[PDB]
Amino acid sequence: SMDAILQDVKTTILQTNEIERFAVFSREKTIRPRPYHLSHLFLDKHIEPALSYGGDLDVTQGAQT
Amino acid sequence: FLHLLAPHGLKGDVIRPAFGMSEISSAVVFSFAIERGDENSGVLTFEETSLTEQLRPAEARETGTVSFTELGKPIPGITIRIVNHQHELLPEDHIGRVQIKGPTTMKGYYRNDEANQEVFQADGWFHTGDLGFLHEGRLTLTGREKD
Amino acid sequence: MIIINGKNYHNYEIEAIAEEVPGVETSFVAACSVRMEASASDELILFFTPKLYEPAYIMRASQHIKSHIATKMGLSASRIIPVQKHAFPKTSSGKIERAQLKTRWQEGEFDEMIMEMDMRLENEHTLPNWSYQKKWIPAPLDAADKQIVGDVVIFADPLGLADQLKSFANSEQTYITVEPGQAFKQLTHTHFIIHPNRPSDYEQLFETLRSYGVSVKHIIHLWNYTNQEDKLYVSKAKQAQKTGSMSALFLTKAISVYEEQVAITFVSTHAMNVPEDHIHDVEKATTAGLMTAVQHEWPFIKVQCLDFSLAESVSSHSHAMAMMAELTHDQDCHVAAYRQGVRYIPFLAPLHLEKEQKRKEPPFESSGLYVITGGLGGIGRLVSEQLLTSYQAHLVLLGRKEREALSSDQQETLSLLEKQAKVHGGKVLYEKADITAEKEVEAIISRHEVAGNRRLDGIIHFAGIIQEELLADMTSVSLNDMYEAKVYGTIALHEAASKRRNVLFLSSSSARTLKGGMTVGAYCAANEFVEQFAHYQKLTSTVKPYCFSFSMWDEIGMSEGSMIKGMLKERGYLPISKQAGFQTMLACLMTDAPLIYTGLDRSKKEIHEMIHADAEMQTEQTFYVFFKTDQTKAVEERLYQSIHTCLQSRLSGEYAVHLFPEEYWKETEDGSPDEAYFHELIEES
Ligand SMILES: [Ca+2]
Repeated sequence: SMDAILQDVKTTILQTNEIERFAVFSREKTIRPRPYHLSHLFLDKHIEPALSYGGDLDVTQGAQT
Repeated sequence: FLHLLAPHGLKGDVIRPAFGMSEISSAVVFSFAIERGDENSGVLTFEETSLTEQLRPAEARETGTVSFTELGKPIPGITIRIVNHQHELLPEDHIGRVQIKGPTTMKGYYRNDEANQEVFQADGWFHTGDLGFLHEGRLTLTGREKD
Repeated sequence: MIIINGKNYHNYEIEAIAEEVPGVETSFVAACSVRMEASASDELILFFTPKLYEPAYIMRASQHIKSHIATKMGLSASRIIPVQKHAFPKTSSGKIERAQLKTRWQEGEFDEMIMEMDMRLENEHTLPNWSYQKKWIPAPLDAADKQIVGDVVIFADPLGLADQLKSFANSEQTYITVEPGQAFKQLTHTHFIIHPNRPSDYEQLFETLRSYGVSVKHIIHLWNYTNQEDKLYVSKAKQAQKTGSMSALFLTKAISVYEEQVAITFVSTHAMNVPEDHIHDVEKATTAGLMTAVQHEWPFIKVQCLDFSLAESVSSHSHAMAMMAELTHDQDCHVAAYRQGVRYIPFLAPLHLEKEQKRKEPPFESSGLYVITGGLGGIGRLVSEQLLTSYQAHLVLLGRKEREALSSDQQETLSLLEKQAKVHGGKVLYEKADITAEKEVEAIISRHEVAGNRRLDGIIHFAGIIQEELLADMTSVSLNDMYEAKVYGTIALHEAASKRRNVLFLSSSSARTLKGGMTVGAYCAANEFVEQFAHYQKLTSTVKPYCFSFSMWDEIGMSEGSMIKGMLKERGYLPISKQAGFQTMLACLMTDAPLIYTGLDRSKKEIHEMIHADAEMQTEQTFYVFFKTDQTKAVEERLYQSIHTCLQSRLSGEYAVHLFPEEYWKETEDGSPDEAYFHELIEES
């Protein structure tokens, strides 16, 4: 019944006339549970110097020239 | 120097580091903690790995660390900072271009304008070109540009 | 024009290059930019429409575009947001209403599928579904025409179960009964006395039995088949070990050297906490937890533990009757529990954090008093950093050494926390203390309860050493060095939390306890207690516990010098990063589940056999189709729906159609489909 399905899919691929040659094969695989999305569990808000001064200098004391 | 001349009466902390240019009218920082007995006083050792990031202090090693002598705090009357390659202020421990401002800054190069555009970019903050960090509020030079 | 740090690009080129990518509908592409609140640069947001609106086709092209931009233009697209054709906004004049899409996206029409994309790639928003609970499920026994054929040793109980079991013995077998006492004393050739805690008396027992010609083929250990005591100090914990979990060590060590097959059978009362049971002598759990490592280290020693309840039941299924049945019947599962004359075995069941959620944010109070053990450990810091930044908590860290004697690696990771606390308004102290002393704990807590006028808000108990050591070399102190933190310490901390109301209790364990492990008897023995303890607290006291038993840590190193400990991954124990795990803890903390196993791949067999045991895994058939059309009428959508309609209600399983563009189809010369190129693609997928 498995390859019987494969055959009835090819005939379904021929239902569309715009396609004139194709190829189809199947695979069996194990599922890995879908992860969560952080938005679904968590709340929104959780998801989200070098400058030295030497000290003032009194420049107005003493010779200005 | 100190150990070889000590028997002749030179005291251990006489030495006085200072970083000054011609454009700034000479020294702008002074280090007083340079003792004979204490080779680490005024001397900062860091890991070579952290030179690009936050400097990580390290121990005296022959291959793997670097020692920088502290020049000291800016002089009474001026302010010093350091900037990144985009001319933004840097964090405490990151290395950057030393930039100095105060009343000791020259008028400007005589008959040379584009040189003025490089040195004091904006607000008279002078680009020394010397690369160094400013830790604890006391400047510590790392290396001059292209030297 | 759109700009990115360093250069700017014309959106006509971006969209034009993206239209080369197979599956991109021509002229339905958009390029924008936005500076997130980081403002460090401008990121490229990119919209497009696929010739098929189904995530397989989309995810296929989203990657192909993101890379094709990095190849041809030198940059990668931050996000790529798919949008159906019938809702792609354009003006009558063919202009692409770009600024509308951005504003339409910040509102989140495309959230619905930008999530479905995040899920399929297990993105930073993935939060894998890998957490389960232990659920006690009924499993009866099969009919058994086999009978016991051997001489049996039996460490007799004081309640009379031993007496019952002897009456069933066949006429050919001799039953050697052993009682506990002050030291070795042989009363008869079939009656003995030994000091349960002295290992010599065990090997001497068997040695003198080898002489008398008794071939020991079965051992029964009814020594933690006790009657209930309600007080639970630490002494009672230390003391019950020697009559129980330690005894099991010595007994197995002794009979292991003869290297002869033998059927040991431990028997407990109130060691396992199932639903509807009002008594829980949890101190007995280490016994059953240590023996997990036996069948791995000494394959010739079959082991199975049983737990019964003395909650009054007028011999509805006499303990003796069940006892015999389990002995004759092919030892299958390690542990089982008879409660009301009903055999139960422990199975796993997924947590389903969303559907079981009972709370929207972690249950930590803002500036609450929280005491932490081994907060300087890799997993402790994660929790300490959190309780100091996000919450501004008064933390007191308890270590066993003194501050000055800490690892230079630790003293730093503490100063970090001291600084990281000063700048977040929290406080963090450290105190040398004996985690094991009931009174020394209440004294040290009370002090911190008055400094800040807050009552204790929670205990986080991650302290623990690991020693990989085999039952062969396992000294009696090896265990008592293990129990110090994970048992005797745990009991002292709970001694305080029980005197307050609704205190939070966090506990770390391991999933090795599920199936057992070689050279980890000490680990499994203690962790089987910490896990079973959470249930003791929910039954005894106000405390609200959360116990995470993790599969693996990246703290054991991804290299480890033994990448064959990763082989344990191959049986279904994933490595979990700090963030991945830490995030899990929070998610679970929002669910009231008190015990939770995390890091388990329900795909791999060992785990799958723990959730179902009998039903086979579930397969999903995935069809792959390839294209070659006469005209250019995009039939993808018309075709997908055509195949999906042929499969409707006709497979009896889980199916999915996966479609490929036209411009992947290839043909070998001589007029045949290039099947080599297809079977190659399906795997690279
Ligand atoms: Ca195209």
